[PDB]
Amino acid sequence: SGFRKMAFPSGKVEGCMVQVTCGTTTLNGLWLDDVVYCPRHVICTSEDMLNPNYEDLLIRKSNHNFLVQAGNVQLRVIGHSMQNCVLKLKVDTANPKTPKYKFVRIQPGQTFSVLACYNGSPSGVYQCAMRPNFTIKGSFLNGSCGSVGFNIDYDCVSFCYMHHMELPTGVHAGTDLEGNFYGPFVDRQTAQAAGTDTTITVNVLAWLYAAVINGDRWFLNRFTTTLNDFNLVAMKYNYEPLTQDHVDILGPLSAQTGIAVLDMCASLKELLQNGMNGRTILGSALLEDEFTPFDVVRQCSGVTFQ
Amino acid sequence: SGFRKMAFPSGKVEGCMVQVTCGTTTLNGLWLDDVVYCPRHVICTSEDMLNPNYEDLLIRKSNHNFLVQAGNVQLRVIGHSMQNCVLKLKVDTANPKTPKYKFVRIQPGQTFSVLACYNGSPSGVYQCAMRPNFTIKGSFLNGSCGSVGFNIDYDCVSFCYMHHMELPTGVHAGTDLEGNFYGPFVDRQTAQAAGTDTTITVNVLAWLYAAVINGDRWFLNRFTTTLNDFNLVAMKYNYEPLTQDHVDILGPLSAQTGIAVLDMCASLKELLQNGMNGRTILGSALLEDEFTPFDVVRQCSGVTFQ
Repeated sequence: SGFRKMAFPSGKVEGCMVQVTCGTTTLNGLWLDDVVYCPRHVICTSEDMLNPNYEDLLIRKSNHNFLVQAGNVQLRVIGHSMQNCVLKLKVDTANPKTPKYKFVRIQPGQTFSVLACYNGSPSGVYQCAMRPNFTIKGSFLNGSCGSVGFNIDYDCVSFCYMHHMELPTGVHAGTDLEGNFYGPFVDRQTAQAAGTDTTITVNVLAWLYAAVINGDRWFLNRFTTTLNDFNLVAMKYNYEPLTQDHVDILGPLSAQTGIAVLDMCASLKELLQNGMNGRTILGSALLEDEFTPFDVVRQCSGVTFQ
Repeated sequence: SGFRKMAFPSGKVEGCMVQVTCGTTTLNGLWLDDVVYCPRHVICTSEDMLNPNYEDLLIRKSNHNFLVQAGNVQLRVIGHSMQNCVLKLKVDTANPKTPKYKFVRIQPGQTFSVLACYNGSPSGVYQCAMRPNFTIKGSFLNGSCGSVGFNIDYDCVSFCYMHHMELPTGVHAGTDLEGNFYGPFVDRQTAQAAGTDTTITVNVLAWLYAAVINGDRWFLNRFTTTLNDFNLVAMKYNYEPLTQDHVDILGPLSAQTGIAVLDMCASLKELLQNGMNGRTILGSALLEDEFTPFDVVRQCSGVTFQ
């Protein structure tokens, strides 16, 4: 029993992290086979970031200006290519610790583990969600660019995120592994606005089910509601609307606990309009939205991986 | 910027987890060199746990009744010994992935990472603290016994905890790697009482400093206080008393932020006696006590490990 914000075991990712330097700048890279993936602004100085012309900047660099380091062994850059906002540094030796991997672009509301790195060396791992406004509220210091987010499907590692920038508002933006930014952000040091951030309603409902599984039952109310009335309340509190796809996803949770998805919504509606009044759920005074329905099933059933 | 409950990278521990079976029972073991460490109640059935005589139980077993599995490769038990509540299963081949490691017994209030495992296979990693009453509020399902807690001092892994039991109150108890239980618990299925659980005051103060470092400043009050007056307030809210050793530990945080340790206590005292009134600190509506002063320095300075 019990519930925790669990991250994926990081060992398969640790062996893939390398240190990349172009000039003075040092950030992290992902060493898969004979290619190193890293943010393209490694070729920039602090001056270039205010208005970079990446095409012109990269042309002044050559394969010899890139120093990719893995521990105390140095890799030789045999070729470089720019794919969107990511740089593909081809080297001569394939990574012996290359795992079965996949590149995926996740949707807002999905969760993943971030392996925070500095100078190519792991420092810690934590679980987070992609906000509906395509940002992440992580912990990134200077030099942590190039740290990757990932999920683990048993034996296959699914890389979904590479960190690029901290916005002036202190939130973090990045790309998929093809270099396409999540959200309307560009890799340039200018004021960039993220959208209004909403609460991931389907995630909150799955967390309420986890509370029921682990003994927290006081919020189970005496009312019910419909999928049109609840969304009316949800919109007022900046909650994202619930669809029938979300109801279908919560099905196994409803079957395991005996509480209908619509019934749990009425419980949440009362929580929204009347607060929690000094009481906690699973040790929290706030409604939690960084657990997906799949995360709850994984932790409550104890699925393992390679 | 930003703050997260970060766990240590788990790769060095993943290569040490094996599956141990004696009869029907299956739990996890720690494969270091040519010894496998696992809870001694692996030799028990569900019936034996109500009143086990471990000496008599182990005598009926022999080296051939232990099946230690690592992935799809099986280890041969060449010898067994019982040290307190842990079983030392000596095998024939040393673990090639054995890291530089240490056995440590931590104190209450210290933090560590748990690698939750089932059937010898990793499932997830999370950070937690040893409560003052020597329990941990983790996430352990059936078969997760033998999962280990650890810290990483750059290149050396410090194993400090092995999970043994879930108390009837849903909290979790375990031992050090020499098999000595944390707290007054025995490995037997009987009603066992943990002490009153208090809040780790020095941890809360370090977290307040982290809030100041990351921009949360509203709680900085206009009063001050002394180390005898604050403990008077702390005792009323089940907060553990602050000593001069705790003040010395918070020194670098005070120097980095310019706020005296005694001044921050007066801020906390007001938070205790008057609440937080619908406001949050670092995204939390509750006062957090599972960050040590060392954790805050590590995350705010970005220290890395082997």
